[PDB]
Amino acid sequence: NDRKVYVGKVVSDKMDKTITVLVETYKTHKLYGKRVKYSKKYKTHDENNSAKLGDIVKIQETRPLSATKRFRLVEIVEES
Amino acid sequence: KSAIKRVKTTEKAEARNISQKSAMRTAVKNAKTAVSNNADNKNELVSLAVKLVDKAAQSNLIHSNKADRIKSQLMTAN
Amino acid sequence: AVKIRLTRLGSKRNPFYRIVVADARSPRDGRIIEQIGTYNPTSANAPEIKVDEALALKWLNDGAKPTDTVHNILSKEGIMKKF
Amino acid sequence: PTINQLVRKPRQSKIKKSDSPALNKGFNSKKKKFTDLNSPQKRGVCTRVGTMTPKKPNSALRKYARVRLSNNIEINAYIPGIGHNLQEHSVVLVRGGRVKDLPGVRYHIVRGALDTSGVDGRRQGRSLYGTKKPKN
RNA sequence: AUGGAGAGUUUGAUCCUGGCUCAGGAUGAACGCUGGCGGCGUGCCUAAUACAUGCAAGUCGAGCGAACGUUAGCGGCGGACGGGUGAGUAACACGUGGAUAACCUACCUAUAAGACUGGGAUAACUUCGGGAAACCGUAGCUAAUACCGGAUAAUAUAGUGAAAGACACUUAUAGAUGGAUCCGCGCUGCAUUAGCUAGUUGGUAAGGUAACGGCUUACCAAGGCAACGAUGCAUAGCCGACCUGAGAGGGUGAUCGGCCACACUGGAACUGAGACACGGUCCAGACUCCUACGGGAGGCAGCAGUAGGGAAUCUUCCGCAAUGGGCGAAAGCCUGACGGAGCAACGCCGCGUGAGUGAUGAAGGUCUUCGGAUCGUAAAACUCUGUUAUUAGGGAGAACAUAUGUGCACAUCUUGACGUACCUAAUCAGAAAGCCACGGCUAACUACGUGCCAGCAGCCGCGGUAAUACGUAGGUGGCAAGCGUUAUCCGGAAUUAUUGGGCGUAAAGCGCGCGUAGGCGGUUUUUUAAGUCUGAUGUGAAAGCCCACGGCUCAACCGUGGAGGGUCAUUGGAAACUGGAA
Ligand SMILES: [Mg+2]
Ligand SMILES: [Mg+2]
Ligand SMILES: [Mg+2]
Ligand SMILES: [Mg+2]
Ligand SMILES: [Mg+2]
Ligand SMILES: [Mg+2]
Ligand SMILES: [Mg+2]
Ligand SMILES: [Mg+2]
Ligand SMILES: [Mg+2]
Ligand SMILES: [Mg+2]
Repeated sequence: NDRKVYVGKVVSDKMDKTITVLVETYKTHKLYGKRVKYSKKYKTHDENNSAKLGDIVKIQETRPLSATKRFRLVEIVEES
Repeated sequence: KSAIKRVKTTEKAEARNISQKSAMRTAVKNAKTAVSNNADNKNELVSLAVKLVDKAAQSNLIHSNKADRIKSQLMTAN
Repeated sequence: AVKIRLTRLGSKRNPFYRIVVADARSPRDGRIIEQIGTYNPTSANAPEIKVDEALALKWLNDGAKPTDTVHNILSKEGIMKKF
Repeated sequence: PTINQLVRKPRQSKIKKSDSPALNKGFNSKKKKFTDLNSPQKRGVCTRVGTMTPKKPNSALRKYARVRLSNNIEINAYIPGIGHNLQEHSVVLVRGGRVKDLPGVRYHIVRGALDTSGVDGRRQGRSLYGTKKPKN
């Protein structure tokens, strides 16, 4: 039994751990069969790990501990 | 119409209970007061409150982790 | 709290029964934990005993109860004193 | 059209203009609101009778009424019959279906309906426009 | 492969786009005018409007306060589960799939164990007093598996429990059991709704909750959301399912199950493991009656009924025999949960109001030019039959223990509301009738009054004097205990076209540039593995549809094992094309 493992870029960051995580994904439309792409804006927290314009890093869901952030990982690979 | 017995059982029940719970909140009131008062109750008062949350804990009138938050809020202040 | 189902299935004017792990407060056709067989209560059946009780062996071996005077079908089985 | 402008503004079915538009709705007594019912028949009381003549390919002259239904949606309904009824302030039971060539009627009156049981001098119609005394 | 049809109508005629209307199935259906059967399923969908009236959860004293195996009141549980309706809710409420290094739980039954010492008090009881009663207090008691003090014991960083059979209660580890929160994806219409949000979005604390958290306050700050449709209004309880469809799709949500939300309307707590509680308390408000008017009462969205509004949906019914549901050791017990009869033709089917004969066969209807066909082998009047009617034995679901012999298990004695059913056996002719049409779509033709009148109408249309389209008559056609009509959905409709349409003149190309957001992309070599392809699992409950099987005199209807339960979940795996990078 494990956490989530989603990866993806960021938009920016502000003070106090506002590690928002943009995630892009594909889906079909339900009838016409076109491969439509769409995103989702997520949130997680850390110390000073990321910055604006490109901080693609995996996150992992945990107990909530916020009002919107429900991921506890900032494990970093690619950046600017 | 079985409730018309139950109208005055619970009245006697909490009518007894709120005094014991008020003495529970009063019995713990002087304890963390007393550790920051530099008083003579560095002993013999925290164990009184441990008797209060213990004797309250034996009844169902307070939940278990609540009493863990009194004990975890008092002996951990030592 | 866990019990054994004896519900009123089948065509009307012909009260049948299905045997399943039930609960004491959920109703007859209510939420079913797991199946425990059936029995032809039709009183016009020669071969009827339908309890493959290896999938019902966990019930009385983990805290069941007898059901509501179905005890003579509990008589034709024998699952007790094995422990 | 191509697919990208077809997953963007999708298909959108045709509207359904419905027959008997002056029906299906019950305006409430307490709450004083229109509703939706999809009801087969409704009551109503009558105001006029009259008869306008012209039906340009049909050319005879026939009568009509102005019933208004439960909670006052006034209407023009056509009376089937060689004879008629003799009642102002009726208790009709109206019926859908447009008698054509009269501009402004889409509704019938069922003969009988606890106000007038139709015409007495008709034998082999026997359910239309209110007859009786058959033992066929 | 067990899988799809069309017709009429624009003109003097023909093609072609385009509407319009039929032929099929449906139903929690009604209304007309005529009605006899049996086996089932189902009946305020408009007012979640108001309740005159009776009834829907009560049980128990071997623990202890009355008479001769009958009563209290303690208290022990139980009223948080059954049952009921859709008002609100476009939301993690539901449907699917996961997460608890965020968490809870007595009732049942594994263990590992205890009941030590007391003491004090109080209901009932009686007495007084006041109030048409209602509400109450005083006075003196006395209990009780009802309270409570100290004794020594895990689970906090050192800590508390026990009142019962004879010769039951409680303290921990557990299981199952029900919960609770969060997360990914899936959730109708309006752009003639484009700027929302201010504890609003983060941090540190302080608390508080079973549990983390902007859940609440103290500061610190700036955020967070959005053309991948935020906010706003309007409407709608969701789902496995049901109806339609060859399939793709489209339309529904009452039956019968899963899950919410709600109980005159609003709030907030109480006891309780568990409610912010349908048959509970407290507050404010609007209904509603009793009324010494002094204060005092209840909640039909539990069964039947009235008033209302309705197109319309009923017994002010009987019984626990069974099933489960509580309590009590155990009988017993309260149950409009449930089981049966009402009551309606409300669907679905299963039969039969007659039978072998019987010469044109008829008296009498119609056609008639009448010579003869027609109703019509119809009819008699012979010959034939019990289905309906007087009596009968009329006795399917119908079981399981508070015992004794053996060592909670076996055999052996204990329980029927509807009592019509199955039955057999004499044997009647008691109405299988009435609806609608008849010119073409689409099987069904002649006469009489009527003459653009009165009148039919799904559509084109029929009648201005001889209408097969009006109203009758006769005959014929389709029906079947009904027929037909109005109303809602799907197909026909490829008339919303992903399968499966078009834009010159028929409806349809922006007046034409430059352009961001988004959509699509030449040629080759490498690596990747998101889309792609594949297979090992966990899962999509059951009732229902699809075929097989047993049973109901076959049928309607029931039980058995399988498709088969979709986009998913985690790793194995292949790398031609689309991404992704050199
Ligand atoms: Mg023209
Ligand atoms: Mg009401
Ligand atoms: Mg209803
Ligand atoms: Mg009325
Ligand atoms: Mg016809
Ligand atoms: Mg006619
Ligand atoms: Mg076209
Ligand atoms: Mg250009
Ligand atoms: Mg570009
Ligand atoms: Mg397997």
